[PDB]
Amino acid sequence: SSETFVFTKDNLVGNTQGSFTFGPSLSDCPAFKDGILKAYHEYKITSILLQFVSEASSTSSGSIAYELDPHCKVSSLQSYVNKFQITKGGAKTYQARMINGVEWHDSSEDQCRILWKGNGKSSDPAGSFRVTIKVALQNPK
Repeated sequence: SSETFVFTKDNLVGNTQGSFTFGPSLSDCPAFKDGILKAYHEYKITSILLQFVSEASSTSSGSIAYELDPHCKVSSLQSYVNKFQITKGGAKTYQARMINGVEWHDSSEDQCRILWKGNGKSSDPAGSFRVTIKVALQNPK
């Protein structure tokens, strides 16, 4: 079995900070965590598309850093290596080898985590995330 889920994180402002934990902890996608994940013994998220959609002013400033934590060992963003400029938005596709998506996981266990942290102004709308996950599932429950 193979399935795609799209979910959003909306109303980000310039200093927004947060995380997505992919697996049973993926609160932002209840259809995955409460539905599909309860029907199978094993899953693996084989790819993740992280899109930042800007709503920012042409004169806005700052960036939203994002960090892929493949083993769920990072609690809040520490690496500013990768970032989306708030005025431009951006997109990043993650392959299985980079997101712990090669091995099958028990449906009670989380696979990986994306963290973000903006350095823009809290008063200014930045935009939203649109996240697409591709999930393989097997061994029905």
